[PDB]
Amino acid sequence: ADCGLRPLFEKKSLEDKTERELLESYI
Amino acid sequence: IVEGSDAEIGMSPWQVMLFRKSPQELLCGASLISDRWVLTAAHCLLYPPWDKNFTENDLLVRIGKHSRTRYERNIEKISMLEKIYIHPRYNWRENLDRDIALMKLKKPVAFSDYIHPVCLPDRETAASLLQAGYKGRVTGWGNLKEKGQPSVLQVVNLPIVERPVCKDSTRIRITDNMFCAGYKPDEGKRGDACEGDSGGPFVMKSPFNNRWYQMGIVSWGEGCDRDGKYGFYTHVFRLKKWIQKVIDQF
Amino acid sequence: GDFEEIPEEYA
Ligand SMILES: N=C(N)Nc1ccc(C[C@H](NC(=O)CSc2ccc(Cl)cc2)C(N)=O)cc1
Repeated sequence: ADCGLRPLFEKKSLEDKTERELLESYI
Repeated sequence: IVEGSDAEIGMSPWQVMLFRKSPQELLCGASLISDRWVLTAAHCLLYPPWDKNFTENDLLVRIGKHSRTRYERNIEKISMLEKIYIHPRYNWRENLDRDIALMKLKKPVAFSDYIHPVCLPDRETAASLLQAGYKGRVTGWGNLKEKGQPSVLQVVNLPIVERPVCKDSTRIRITDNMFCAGYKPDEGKRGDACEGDSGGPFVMKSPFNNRWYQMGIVSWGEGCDRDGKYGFYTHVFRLKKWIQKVIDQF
Repeated sequence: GDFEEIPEEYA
């Protein structure tokens, strides 16, 4: 449903300080 | 959490603190998976070798927290437990195999900017993200090492480690229901969960649908952030059938 | 007394 979508981040299209580190590791 | 950093506000809205009623203290971490269900590690509630066997009335769940010790008025929500469900094959006698437990809340918690559930992985998401090198995120209010306690929730990103390396790092028997994560000595970077972080979530953000999934539960480790050692996590997807069975039945 | 007391409504 709406699980895993954070109100203060994904919901308003804002990224947290280190989530990019995770994305970059998913090669 | 060792070698981590302060979490941002609302960064891990599924984070749950398992709080002991008396004496009032941090017992473990946990995660919110729905308005009435909380996921944690079985050893947080049951570990006979240490005379640990908590019942519903012994603890409370605190949701929406950031500060470790302060009562966050108008932000956090405290819930009582209706029932605890420990995996019937949880191996507390040996290696903590199947280290998983569910807690049903007496009343549904209201979601907010600070309280929101995490997703549980499907077979495909698990197969795609559970690969050596891929990083997950661990959060908790546990020890900063073998020192003191943090003022606020800590976070650290760690890479999943190859199974042979996990196995060769310890004398404990590793099973398919566990995976390990952490940096290798040659990688330089550090980080690990520590005392008090047990039961908390190891999450990954799917690059396919941009949703956060809980792939593991902080289970066990030998020391914290030691070179050549790795933290071990309960493989959530491998135990999802049990999770679904419990929720469907109760 | 490491933690701040919580409302009595949750002892
Ligand atoms: N508090 C003390 N003075 N000593 C002490 C406390 C706990 C243990 C149990 C042992 N845990 C640890 O050594 C560190 S906690 C920990 C738990 C999970 C993960 Cl993924 C990483 C670190 C484990 N088997 O997980 C052993 C000794």
